[PDB]
Amino acid sequence: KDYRKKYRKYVRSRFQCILNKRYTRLRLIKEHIKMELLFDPDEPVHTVVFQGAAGIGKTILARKMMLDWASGTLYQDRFDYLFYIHCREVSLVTQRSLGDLIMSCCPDPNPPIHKIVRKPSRILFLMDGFDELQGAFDEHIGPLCTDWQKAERGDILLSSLIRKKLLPEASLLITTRPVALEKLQHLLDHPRHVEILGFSEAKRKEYFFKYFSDEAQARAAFSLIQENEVLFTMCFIPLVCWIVCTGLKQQMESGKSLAQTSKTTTAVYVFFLSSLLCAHLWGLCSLAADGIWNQKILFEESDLRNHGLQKADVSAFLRMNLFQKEVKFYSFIHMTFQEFFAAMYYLLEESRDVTVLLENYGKFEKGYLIFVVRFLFGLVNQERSYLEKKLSCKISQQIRLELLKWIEVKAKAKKLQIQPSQLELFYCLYEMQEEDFVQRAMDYFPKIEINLSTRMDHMVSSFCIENCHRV
Ligand SMILES: CN[C@@H]1COc2c(S(=O)(=O)NC(=O)Nc3c4c(cc5c3CCC5)CCC4)cnn2C1
Ligand SMILES: Nc1ncnc2c1ncn2[C@@H]1O[C@H](COP(=O)(O)OP(=O)(O)O)[C@@H](O)[C@H]1O
Ligand SMILES: [Mg+2]
Repeated sequence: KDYRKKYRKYVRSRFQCILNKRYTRLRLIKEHIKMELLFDPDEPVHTVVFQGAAGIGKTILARKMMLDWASGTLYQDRFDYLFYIHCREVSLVTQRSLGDLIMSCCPDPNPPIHKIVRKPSRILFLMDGFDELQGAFDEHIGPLCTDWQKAERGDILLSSLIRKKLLPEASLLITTRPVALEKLQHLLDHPRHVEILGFSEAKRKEYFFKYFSDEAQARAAFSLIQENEVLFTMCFIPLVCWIVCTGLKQQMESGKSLAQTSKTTTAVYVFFLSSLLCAHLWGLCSLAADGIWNQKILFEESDLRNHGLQKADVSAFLRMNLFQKEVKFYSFIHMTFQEFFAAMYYLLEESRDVTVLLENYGKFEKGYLIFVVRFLFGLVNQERSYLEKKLSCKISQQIRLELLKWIEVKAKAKKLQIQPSQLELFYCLYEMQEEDFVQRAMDYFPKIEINLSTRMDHMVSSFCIENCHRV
C-alpha cells in the first residue's frame, strides 16, 4: 500500500490551498446531512449527483472532500483511491484510455494501475463539472468500452464510465448544473441526487468576517453590504460574496469611501470589471467569444497572443484577478466571467449577429449559452460609468428588438428544465431593469406559472409580476 500513502500525500499537497480556513460550509438537501453517510443505503448506491447553481460552490465542495479524504478524516474506511477528474481538462474528441486518465492524476509517472484496479470496490471518481465538457456529447454513442487498457474516444470513455459498465463496481460522483441533467438522464444508473443551496445570512456574515484579517474592515464592509437588500439576498451565491469582498478590498486600498450601488448580476460583474480595469478589452472579449463558440475553455500562450495580448497584458494586467494559469494554459477565473465577456463581445464597436446566437440556445454542445443571453440582456439596457461610453449604442437597438422577438416566441409554450423556463425568461428581464422593455415583454404572458424556491426567486417573480398587470 506504499503507493496508497504516496498518492494520499500528493493529494494532500495539491488540495491544501483553495486555504482550509477559508472554507465556509454550505447547506445540503438529500432526497431531492452527514457527509460520511452519502454512499450508505437508507442496496448501496453507486452514483450520487450534486446539483447546484453556477458559482454555488460545487468545485470547492469537491476540493474540500478531496482534502478531507487526504487528511484521513473522511471515508477513511470506505475508499482507497479518490481520483479527481476535472471535466474542464478532459477532452471528448481525443483518444485516451482509462488507465491513462488515472495516470494523469497520479504523482509519479509509473502508477501501479494494474495493482490499483485489482480492487475496484474501493475506487471513487469525481466528475466535477459535467456541463463543462466541451463539444458534442451524443446521448447514445457506442459501443461502450469494457476494459480500461483499451483506448477509445473521450465520448465513449466518459459515457461507459458513467453507465457503470467500465469498472462496474467503482463509485461515481458527478457535480452538474441542473440545466445539464437533460443529457445526464439517459446515462445515470439508479442515481442519488443531492442539492447545494447557498449561503445563509449567518454564514454570509461568517464569510464576510473570515475574508478580512481586521475587525474594523470586516464590520464596515458588512454594514455597507447589509444596508442594501437586493445585493445581500443575491449574496447567497458564494461567488457574489467573493466578487463583492474583492472589490471592497480594491476600494479600501485608496482613501475613497466605500460604495456599492449594484442592483443586478450584470451590475455586479460590471462593477468588478471597472474596479479591476481599448486594445486590452477587444482581445479580452474576442478570446471569450472564440472559446465559447469553438468549445475552448483553456487557451495556450499562442492562443493568447493571437487575439491581441501582444506578448503582454496577461503577465500583470489581466491575470491580476481575471485569468488563472493552470498546470502554459490561461483560463478565466470562473466560467461566468468568460460568458460575461462573450456577451460583451456582441456590444463593442471598433460582433456576430445575435440571431444565430439565440438560434442555438440551451444546447449542450454549445455550452447552453445561458449566462451569455442573461448578461447581454443586462448589458444592453440604455438606462445603465466610463464603460458605457465603450459599448456600442446603435447595435443595441437591433439586438434589443431581436430579444423582444425571442420573448414573443418563447412565451407561447411551456418548459420546466429545457432551458427557456418562465422563471428564466423573468430572470433575464430582471437583469434588464428598464420598465418600458419589461412591460412590453410581459405583455406576452396571458397566463403565468412559476415555481419559487429561494428569496431571489421571489424578488424576481414579484418584480416581473408588478409590471405584468397588462393595464
Ligand atoms: C429558475 N431558474 C433560475 C435561473 O438561474 C438558476 C440556476 S444556475 O445554474 O443558472 N445558476 C445561476 O443562475 N447563478 C447565479 C450567478 C450569479 C447571480 C445569481 C444567480 C442566480 C441567482 C442570482 C452571479 C454568479 C452566478 C440555478 N437555479 N436558477 C434559478
Ligand atoms: N466554502 C467557500 N468558501 C469561500 N469561498 C467560496 C466557497 N464556496 C464557493 N466559494 C466561492 O464561489 C466561487 C464558485 O467557484 P467554484 O465553487 O470553484 O466553481 P462552481 O461555480 O462550479 O462551484 C469561487 O470563486 C469561490 O471563491
Ligand atoms: Mg466548477
